[PDB]
Amino acid sequence: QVQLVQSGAEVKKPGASVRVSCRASGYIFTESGITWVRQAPGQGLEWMGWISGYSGDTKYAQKLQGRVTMTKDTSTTTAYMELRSLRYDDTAVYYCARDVQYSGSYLGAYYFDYWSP
Amino acid sequence: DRICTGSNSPHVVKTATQGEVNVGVIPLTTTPTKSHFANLKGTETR
Amino acid sequence: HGYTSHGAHGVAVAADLKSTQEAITKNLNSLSELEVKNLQRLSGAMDELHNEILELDEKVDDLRADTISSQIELAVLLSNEGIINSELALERKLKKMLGPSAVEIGNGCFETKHKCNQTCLDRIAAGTFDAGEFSLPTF
Amino acid sequence: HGYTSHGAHGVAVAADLKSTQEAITKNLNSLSELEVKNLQRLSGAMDELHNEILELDEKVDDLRADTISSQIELAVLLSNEGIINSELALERKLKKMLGPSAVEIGNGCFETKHKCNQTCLDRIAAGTFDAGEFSLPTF
Amino acid sequence: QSVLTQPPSASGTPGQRVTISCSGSSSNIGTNYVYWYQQFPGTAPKLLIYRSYQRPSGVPDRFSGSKSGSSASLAISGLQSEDEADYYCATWDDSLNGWVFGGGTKLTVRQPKAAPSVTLFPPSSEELQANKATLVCLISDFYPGAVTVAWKADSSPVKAGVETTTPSKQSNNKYAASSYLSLTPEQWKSHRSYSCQVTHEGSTVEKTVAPTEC
Repeated sequence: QVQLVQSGAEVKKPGASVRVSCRASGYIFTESGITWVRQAPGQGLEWMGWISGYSGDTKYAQKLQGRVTMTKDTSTTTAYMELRSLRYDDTAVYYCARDVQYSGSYLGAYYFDYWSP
Repeated sequence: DRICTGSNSPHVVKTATQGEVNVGVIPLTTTPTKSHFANLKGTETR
Repeated sequence: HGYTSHGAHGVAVAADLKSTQEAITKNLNSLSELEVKNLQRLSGAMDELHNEILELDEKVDDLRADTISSQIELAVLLSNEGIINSELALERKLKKMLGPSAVEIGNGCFETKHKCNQTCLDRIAAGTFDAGEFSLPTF
Repeated sequence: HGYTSHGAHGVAVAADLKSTQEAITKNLNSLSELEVKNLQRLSGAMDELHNEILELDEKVDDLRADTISSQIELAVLLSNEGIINSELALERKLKKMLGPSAVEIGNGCFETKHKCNQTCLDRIAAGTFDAGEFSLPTF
Repeated sequence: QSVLTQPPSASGTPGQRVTISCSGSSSNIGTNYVYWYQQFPGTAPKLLIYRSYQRPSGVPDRFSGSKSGSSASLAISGLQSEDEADYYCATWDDSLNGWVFGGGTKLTVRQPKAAPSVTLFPPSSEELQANKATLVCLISDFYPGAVTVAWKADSSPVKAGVETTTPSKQSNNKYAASSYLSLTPEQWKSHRSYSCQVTHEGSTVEKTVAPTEC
């Protein structure tokens, strides 16, 4: 069973940073990727970026380059998203999702599947 | 008594000798769409 | 494509199957059997090291696609020219079975000395028309 | 291009404007709208260092110019073929307004049963000629 | 301001076929695959349609994907109560070098459609003495529960200092929501009038206050 489990809820002062964790289960992590999408309360979905579980290659949304970093750890099959310099606009739910693409340029020819809670 | 030989022509085609003419037409073209990669039919794919 | 009859007998209409059968698909198959070499990345390239070589690769690819495109466009243009210019032979087949019992109007029409009804016209469409029945000079 | 009248009324001459209007310029525009990529020095080249790459550049340039030239020559050749072969339609337009009151000579000429003066000929040039005036069978 | 344009609301009586449109451009829907996600309140979105036309396993043939040029569409036939949710379209956008989402359409299938009541409060004298000013626009009795709110200073739009709540199911299964426009007394005094306009089912109900009147 394809599982994604994230770290607990966080609360932060403006200007600090958050690291959110995403542990993977039930599929071959090293042949998939993770995207992150966030949702401001009562609003729409904003794509943040993707990272390969095969190579650690990343591609971030233009609005978040600079502020965001994604890393991943094959051993623990876990991905992390770091968001720096938090403002009030960063209040949101952070989803991770299994992304089918794991190498080549990330160009949206693939898609993301299952979303974490 | 007279005996003779015997339409709407919205489609246009290109021709080297007659220039651009009104005609129906059989299109020879397609603009494909971006999809994910796959296994090449006849062949190993690494 | 077909032939039409006029007169006080009404207006008769018939079709010719050989013309229709002859009528483009073969032409298309001919266009569709064109085959051309692949154009992939060259194997000793190396993006970091040899860019210049690589730029030239790009050049040769682009140039190929262009040329081959022009060639194709030509083949098509010619083909269409043929298809449209060919559209006058039925006239000659009709003239064949008359005799000089009718005059060439040039309108793609003839004036026959007798009258022709539907059953009479189907026999010309089938090519079985020879008139000694309406007795007039035979070819 | 035009039509001529003979007889004891002298020799009449008239011109056809649609033929002339139809008559090459469009063809030329079609030839003139051809567009092709630029062929400049490649930017990582370096005359001193990489000559071999450079020699190959030269090669690709020359090859391009040649091919594209051949293509053009073809387009022109075809075009000229059309222009010259097209030069016989006026004949068919004239045959249209007669009736079988004249015979096809094949010389591009007909023999009319009546006489035709200048005013009579301008009316055929204008396409307004239909003769019940000289009363003979009408198409 | 979403790159893909989705109507905020779509509806139909049970059993009917409703459609949800999604309007983009050449860089996104025109050249790329469309994806559809369905979200029930307080849950993860779920993949409903993929590569414009496909159905994941579990997704009934009741759901159908369509695409033409730079616009895609989701069709839900045989409409049922459990299809009440939010539906999001997504495609890659080659111009912005990232995924893009539509604003999301709320699908409502059990009550007659009702227009919203709107009442607009100017700031109190009490609040202005504390050097603050808030315009209060209260929206109630509308169904289904989807509205958009716009504000006006005289007749020109204002986007700064606006806070609208998500709508809330109320005492009679109708819906209500609120919106606030925070101002300095300076701003409040400088305009002839202020407006709160509430769009609901392609129909706008407007209310106006003037600083000078009581």
